[PDB]
Amino acid sequence: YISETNFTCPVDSPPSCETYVAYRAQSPNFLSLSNISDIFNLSPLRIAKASNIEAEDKKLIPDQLLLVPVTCGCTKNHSFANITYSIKQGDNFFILSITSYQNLTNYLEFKNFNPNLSPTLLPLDTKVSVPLFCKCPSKNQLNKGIKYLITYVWQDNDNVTLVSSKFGASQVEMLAENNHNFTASTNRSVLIPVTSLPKLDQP
Ligand SMILES: *[C@@H]1O[C@H](CO)[C@@H](O[C@@H]2O[C@H](CO)[C@@H](O[C@@H]3O[C@H](CO)[C@@H](O)[C@H](O[C@H]4O[C@H](CO)[C@@H](O)[C@H](O)[C@@H]4O)[C@@H]3O)[C@H](O)[C@H]2NC(C)=O)[C@H](O)[C@H]1NC(C)=O
Ligand SMILES: *[C@@H]1O[C@H](CO)[C@@H](O[C@@H]2O[C@H](CO)[C@@H](O[C@@H]3O[C@H](CO)[C@@H](O)[C@H](O)[C@@H]3O)[C@H](O)[C@H]2NC(C)=O)[C@H](O)[C@H]1NC(C)=O
Ligand SMILES: *[C@@H]1O[C@H](CO)[C@@H](O[C@@H]2O[C@H](CO)[C@@H](O)[C@H](O)[C@H]2NC(C)=O)[C@H](O)[C@H]1NC(C)=O
Ligand SMILES: *[C@@H]1O[C@H](CO)[C@@H](O[C@@H]2O[C@H](CO)[C@@H](O)[C@H](O)[C@H]2NC(C)=O)[C@H](O)[C@H]1NC(C)=O
Ligand SMILES: *[C@@H]1O[C@H](CO)[C@@H](O)[C@H](O)[C@H]1NC(C)=O
Ligand SMILES: *[C@@H]1O[C@H](CO)[C@@H](O)[C@H](O)[C@H]1NC(C)=O
Repeated sequence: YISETNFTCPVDSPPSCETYVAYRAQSPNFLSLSNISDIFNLSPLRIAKASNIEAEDKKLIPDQLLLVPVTCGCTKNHSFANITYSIKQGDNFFILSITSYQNLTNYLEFKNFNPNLSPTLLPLDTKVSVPLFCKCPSKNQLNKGIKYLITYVWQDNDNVTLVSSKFGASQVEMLAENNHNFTASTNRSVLIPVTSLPKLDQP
């Protein structure tokens, strides 16, 4: 569980909020909003309206950035988004972590979220609980403009200026929530504190 960002719950705030998760359209199997919505249990309209997308049915581009609505809850001082998912042929907790859910979750947390189920083999159409990293804003963050801490998987050769510009987030606010140089969080989930849902650049 190497990730230089603490997803621990808030002491100041409520323990159950509504926030967003940053998803990237993926190469073979995740180029439509309907396909991405199938693993988050919601309509592709909500994803389109959150990602600031005009055409809901418009095919997506690899590494196109989306925003997925999510309900963040606190479980054992740690906060996750409990998401139900039906097992398909060839699925396992590990592969789901690094492909379908693109490193917005751990195999370890995925496993601990389903302690009585098996990670490697599991029958078809059996439902599992995918835990996605998220966090509710501290009351000190709620005092200022901050209303969402958006979960974002730090990509390779990303930087603070680039990320904060896409989301319209304050860098100092961003680094206060993470407190690291982002030198060891590649393909790991970090937090973008925004004041409002950003208008993304879309084709
Ligand atoms: C989530 O984060 C994980 C890191 O924890 C990240 O894992 C990476 O996945 C890719 C793809 O599965 C791995 O890339 C492979 O690297 C090996 C050597 O390390 C290569 O041999 C592979 O080469 C090719 O193999 C095929 C031919 O046999 C080709 O047809 C194919 O196109 C491959 O290019 C391949 O490059 C990478 O090693 C891991 N890295 C780690 C540290 O595990 C994963 O990509 C992240 N997921 C997302 C969605 O971002
Ligand atoms: C959304 O996701 C689904 C599944 O995750 C994707 O379905 C896949 O679609 C391709 C073609 O688009 C299928 O390939 C086909 O294989 C059959 C043989 O089974 C062949 O006869 C066809 O000519 C074609 O090559 C693939 O099987 C299918 N996968 C599954 C599991 O059904 C779909 O493409 C995704 N769509 C988007 C927009 O991302
Ligand atoms: C994640 O959510 C699922 C439901 O969406 C939880 O499972 C349910 O738990 C209640 C509590 O008694 C049961 O009545 C339901 O039958 C369960 N549904 C199932 C198992 O599909 C699950 O407990 C949640 N996980 C965590 C870690 O909070
Ligand atoms: C983060 O994930 C990316 C894949 O999205 C990894 O990039 C791949 O790395 C392997 C090994 O060098 C190459 O064979 C692939 O061609 C790379 N994919 C590209 C360039 O699109 C990257 O290595 C991962 N980084 C970490 C730290 O895990
Ligand atoms: C969590 O906060 C503490 C306080 O310094 C420290 O362990 C670290 O900065 C954070 N954790 C990680 C994995 O960065
Ligand atoms: C973004 O930051 C990385 C280092 O984290 C750097 O290598 C890259 O050149 C930067 N890109 C831009 C456009 O400044």
